[PDB]
Amino acid sequence: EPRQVFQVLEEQPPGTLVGTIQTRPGFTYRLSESHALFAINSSTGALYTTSTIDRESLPSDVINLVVLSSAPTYPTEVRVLVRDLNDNAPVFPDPSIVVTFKEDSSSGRQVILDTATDSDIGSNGVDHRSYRIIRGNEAGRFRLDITLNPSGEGAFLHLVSKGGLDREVTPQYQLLVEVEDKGEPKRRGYLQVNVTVQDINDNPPVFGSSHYQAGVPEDAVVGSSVLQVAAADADEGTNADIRYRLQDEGTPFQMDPETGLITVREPLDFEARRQYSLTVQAMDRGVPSLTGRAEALIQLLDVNDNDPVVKFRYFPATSRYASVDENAQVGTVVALLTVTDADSPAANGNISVQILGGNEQRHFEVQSSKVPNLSLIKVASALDRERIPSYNLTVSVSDNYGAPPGAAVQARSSVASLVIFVND
Amino acid sequence: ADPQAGSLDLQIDEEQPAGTLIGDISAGLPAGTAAPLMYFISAQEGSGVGTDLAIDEHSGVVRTARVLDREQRDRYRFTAVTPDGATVEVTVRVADINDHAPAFPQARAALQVPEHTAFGTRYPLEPARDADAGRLGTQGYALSGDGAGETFRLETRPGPDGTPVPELVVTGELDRENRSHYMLQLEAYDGGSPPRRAQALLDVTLLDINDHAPAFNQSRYHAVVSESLAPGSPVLQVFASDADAGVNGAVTYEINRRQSEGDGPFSIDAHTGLLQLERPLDFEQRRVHELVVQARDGGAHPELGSAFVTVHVRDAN
Ligand SMILES: *[C@@H]1O[C@H](CO[C@@H]2O[C@@H](C)[C@@H](O)[C@@H](O)[C@@H]2O)[C@@H](O[C@@H]2O[C@H](CO)[C@@H](O[C@@H]3O[C@H](CO)[C@@H](O)[C@H](O[C@H]4O[C@H](CO)[C@@H](O)[C@H](O)[C@@H]4O)[C@@H]3O)[C@H](O)[C@H]2NC(C)=O)[C@H](O[C@@H]2O[C@@H](C)[C@@H](O)[C@@H](O)[C@@H]2O)[C@H]1NC(C)=O
Ligand SMILES: *[C@@H]1O[C@H](CO[C@@H]2O[C@@H](C)[C@@H](O)[C@@H](O)[C@@H]2O)[C@@H](O[C@@H]2O[C@H](CO)[C@@H](O)[C@H](O)[C@H]2NC(C)=O)[C@H](O)[C@H]1NC(C)=O
Ligand SMILES: *[C@@H]1O[C@H](CO)[C@@H](O[C@@H]2O[C@H](CO)[C@@H](O)[C@H](O)[C@H]2NC(C)=O)[C@H](O)[C@H]1NC(C)=O
Ligand SMILES: *[C@@H]1O[C@H](CO)[C@@H](O[C@@H]2O[C@H](CO)[C@@H](O)[C@H](O)[C@H]2NC(C)=O)[C@H](O)[C@H]1NC(C)=O
Ligand SMILES: *[C@@H]1O[C@H](CO)[C@@H](O)[C@H](O)[C@H]1NC(C)=O
Ligand SMILES: C[As](C)(=O)[O-]
Ligand SMILES: C[As](C)(=O)[O-]
Ligand SMILES: C[As](C)(=O)[O-]
Ligand SMILES: [Ca+2]
Ligand SMILES: [Ca+2]
Ligand SMILES: [Ca+2]
Ligand SMILES: [Ca+2]
Ligand SMILES: [Ca+2]
Ligand SMILES: [Ca+2]
Ligand SMILES: [Ca+2]
Ligand SMILES: [Ca+2]
Ligand SMILES: [Ca+2]
Ligand SMILES: [Ca+2]
Ligand SMILES: [Ca+2]
Ligand SMILES: [Ca+2]
Ligand SMILES: [Ca+2]
Ligand SMILES: [Ca+2]
Ligand SMILES: [Ca+2]
Ligand SMILES: [Ca+2]
Ligand SMILES: [Ca+2]
Ligand SMILES: [Ca+2]
Ligand SMILES: [Ca+2]
Repeated sequence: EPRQVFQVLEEQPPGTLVGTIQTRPGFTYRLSESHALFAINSSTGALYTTSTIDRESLPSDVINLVVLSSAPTYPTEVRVLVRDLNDNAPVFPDPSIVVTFKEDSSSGRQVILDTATDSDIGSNGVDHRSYRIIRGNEAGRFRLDITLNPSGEGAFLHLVSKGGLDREVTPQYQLLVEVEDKGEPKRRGYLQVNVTVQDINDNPPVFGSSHYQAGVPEDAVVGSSVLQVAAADADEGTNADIRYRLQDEGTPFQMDPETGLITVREPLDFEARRQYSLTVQAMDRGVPSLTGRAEALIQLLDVNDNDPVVKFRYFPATSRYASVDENAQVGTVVALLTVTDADSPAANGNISVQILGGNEQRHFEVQSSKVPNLSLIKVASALDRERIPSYNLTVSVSDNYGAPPGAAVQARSSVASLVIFVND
Repeated sequence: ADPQAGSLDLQIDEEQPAGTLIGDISAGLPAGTAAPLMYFISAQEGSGVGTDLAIDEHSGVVRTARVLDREQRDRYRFTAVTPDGATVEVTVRVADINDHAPAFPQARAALQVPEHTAFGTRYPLEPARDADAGRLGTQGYALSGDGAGETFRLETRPGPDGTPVPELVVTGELDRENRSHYMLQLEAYDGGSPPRRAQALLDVTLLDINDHAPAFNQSRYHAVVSESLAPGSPVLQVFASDADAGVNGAVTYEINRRQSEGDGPFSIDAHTGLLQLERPLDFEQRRVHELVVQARDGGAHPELGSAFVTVHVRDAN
C-alpha cells in the first residue's frame, strides 16, 4: 500500500544517501529485486547509490522500487527522482558551416542557419532567444533573425544581409555565433559561419591600353603574328573569361578569340591599302555578357615587291614598231620612254634607265626630261635608210640604282626593246 | 618659268556624258607657241588615261571617253610632249557631285539591351553609307522617339576618314518589369545644298535579368491532419511566384531536409507546390511537424525563397 518519494542529484559519488523509508518497529527491509543503481541498509531502511548516476544516460529519470519487510511482510513502493544538473552545454550539429549570398543582393535577403540542442532537461536547455553574433561582423553587414516556433517545438535561425555586399571588395566573411542555455551555471555553445559572397557579372573586360599600334611589312607571311592585345576582368570564373574579336570582319587579319593575338590570314599589299585602324572588342562569358573595346592601328611597311616597267609611246601606236623619216632634224622626238613602278619612293630608291645596245652608231639619244620617270628618245645624228633602214634599241630600267653593297633593299629591274624603221 | 616644262590643271564633273569637253593641252604651252603638229602622250600604266580620256593628239583637245565616276577614280595625270621635246604636265581632277544619298543597311534594326544596364554603356549602331566625299558624305545623325534624350542619347565620334559613326548610349534606368520595348527612330543626312537623308527604325528590347526571387504568399502555412491519414494523400498546397520571365521566373519547390523537424513522412510536388504524405504518421511520437519549404527559380544561379509549414497531427480516436 504505502508509497514514498525520494530525489537524488546525478553525478554524485557512489554511496550517496538517497533517502530513508519510514520503518516500523521490529522489521528489517530488503529490495524486492537487486537494483543496478541502489542498495538498502536492512536495519535502517536508508537507501544509497551504488555508482555515479548520469541522468542523461537513463531511459527514465524516474525509478520505481519495491521495499519488502521481514516478520509478516508488507511492501513499500519507492519512487526515486534523478535530478538534473546543468552539466551539458548547447551544441550545434556541426562546429562550422558555409552559407552564400549573391553580391548586390537586396537588403533583407536571408539564409538559414542551424540551431543548437542541449541534452539536459528543458529548464537547463537552450535559450533559443539568446543567439548572438559575437565576432566577425565588424563591417555591420549582417544581423540575426530568430523565429520561435509558435507550437513551442523548436526554433529557426536566419542570417540576414543588410545589403551592400560587393565580392570584389570582400569575398568572404567569418562570423561567430554564441548561444546560451538556461541553467544554474549558464553554459554556452558556438557556431562558426563562413559567408561566401557569390560573384555576379558586374565588371566588363578592360583593355590594358586604349590604343594599340603595330608595324607590319607587306610581305609578312600568313599565320605570322601582328599584335597581341589583352584585357582584364575583375570578376571570377566564367564572369571573367574573355573572348576577343575584331569589329570589322573584312580585313586580311585574324584575331584568335582566346589569346587576343592578331595574325595575318590573307596576303597584305601596301600598294592597295597602307594602314588599318581597327576596333577590337573583348567580351566576357557571363550571362548578361559585358564588352570592352580598344583601338588598334596597324600600319603596313612598303616592300620593294614591284619591278619597274618601261613602256614606249610612238606614233603608229597600234603597231609594235616606230617609224622616223630620214629627213628628221637632230632633236626630233621619236618616242617617249615612260617608267612605272608601283612601289613608293622609300622602297624604290633611285630609278635609272640605261641603254643596252642597239645604238652603236649614236644616231639616237635617250634624254631625261624635267618630269620624273619620263625620258625622250630623240634623233641625235643624220639618218638615211640606205645605210641603216632599221634599229632595235634595248633599254633596262632599275630601281635602287647605285645602292652600296649590303643594303637592306634588293633592287629590281626589267628590259624593254624599241625598234625603229626609217621612211623616205 | 621654264618654257620647256609647263603644267596644266583641268577640272571636270563626274557623271557627265561621254564626249564632254575637259580642256586643251595647248593652253599649258608658253604663250605664243607655234601650234605643234602632234602631241606625244605619256601616262603611267594603271592611270586609266587611255580608257577614260579621249585626247586628240593633233589638236590637243581633251574629252571624256566615257561617263566618269568620282567614286571610282577621281584623278588623272599625264604628260604631253611636243615633237621638239617640250613637256606639259596635266592633271584632271574629277569633281564630286552628290549622286549618293545616305543609306542604312536595314530599315528596321533590332537591339537587345539587358535591363538595368550600367549608365554610359555604348552600343555602336550601323552607319548610313554615303560614297560621296567630304561634306557630300554623311554628316550627322538625329535620334527621336520614346526615351530618346532621357533614357537613350545618341552620340557620334569619328572613326576612320572622320566618317561619323553613331552609338546609342544608356543614360537612364532600364527595367524590363516596367517597360520592355522602346521604339526609336534614327535619322541621317549628308551636306548637299538640300541634304539627302535616310531614316531607320530601331527596336530596342530589354533582356530579362534575374533580379527577383520567388516569394511565398504566406510566411507560415498550417495544416491539420488525422494520424490515420493514408499515405499518397495530399496535406497542403503552397504558392510562390517570381516576377522575372522565362527560366529566371520558373519556380520549383522542395523541402529543406536539414533544418526541418518531422521531415520524413512528407514530400512536395516540385512544380505544383502540393505537399503530400509519403509514410504514416504517429500522434504519440510527434504531434507537430515544422518544415521549411523552399522555392527556387531556373536562373543561372537560382534565387531562393522559403516559408514555414506547420503540420498538426491529431490522435486517431
Ligand atoms: C629587238 O631586240 C630584242 C632584245 O633582244 C636582245 O637584244 C638583241 C639585240 C640580241 O642581243 C638578243 O640576243 C637579246 O635577247 C628582241 O627581243 C628578245 O627576243 C628574244 C628572242 O625571242 C626573247 O627571248 C625569248 O623570250 C620569250 C618570251 O619571253 C621566251 O619564251 C624565250 O624563252 C624560251 O623559249 C624559246 C622558244 O620556245 C627558246 O629559244 C628559249 O631557249 C627558251 O626555251 C626567250 O627567252 C627576249 O625576251 C626578247 N627581249 C626583249 C627585251 O623583249 C627582239 O626580238 C623580237 O622579239 C622576240 C620575242 C622574237 O619574236 C624575235 O624573233 C623578234 O625579232 C628584237 N626585235 C627585232 C629583232 O625585230
Ligand atoms: C570555414 O572556414 C575555415 C577557415 O578557412 C580558411 O580561411 C578562408 C578565408 C580560406 O582561405 C580557406 O582556404 C581557409 O582554410 C575552415 O577551416 C579550415 O578547415 C580546413 C578543413 O576543414 C582545415 O584543413 C584548416 O586547418 C582550417 N583552417 C583554420 C584556420 O582553422 C573551415 O573548414 C570552414 N568551414 C567549412 C564548413 O568549410
Ligand atoms: C546500517 O547502518 C547502521 C547504522 O549506521 C550500521 O550499524 C552500525 O552503526 C553504528 C552507529 O550507528 C556504527 O558505529 C557501526 O560501525 C555500524 N556497524 C557496522 C558493522 O558498520 C550498519 O553496519 C549498516 N549496515 C550495513 C550493511 O552497512
Ligand atoms: C495564398 O494563395 C492560396 C491560393 O490562391 C490561397 O488559398 C485560397 O484562399 C482563398 C481565400 O483567401 C480561398 O477562397 C481559396 O479557395 C483558396 N484556394 C485557392 C486555390 O485559391 C491563400 O488564401 C493565400 N493566402 C493569403 C494569405 O492570401
Ligand atoms: C514605370 O516607368 C514609368 C516611366 O516610364 C514611371 O513613371 C513609373 O513610375 C514606373 N513604375 C513603377 C512602378 O516604378
Ligand atoms: C565632312 As567629314 C564626315 O569627312 O568630316
Ligand atoms: C513514394 As510515393 C509512390 O508514395 O509518392
Ligand atoms: C518564412 As520567411 C518571410 O522568414 O522566409
Ligand atoms: Ca550528466
Ligand atoms: Ca544533466
Ligand atoms: Ca544544459
Ligand atoms: Ca547550412
Ligand atoms: Ca561587385
Ligand atoms: Ca562580380
Ligand atoms: Ca565580367
Ligand atoms: Ca578573382
Ligand atoms: Ca605589294
Ligand atoms: Ca611595295
Ligand atoms: Ca620597285
Ligand atoms: Ca624637258
Ligand atoms: Ca558617281
Ligand atoms: Ca551624299
Ligand atoms: Ca559623288
Ligand atoms: Ca528589373
Ligand atoms: Ca528581371
Ligand atoms: Ca527570378
Ligand atoms: Ca494512438
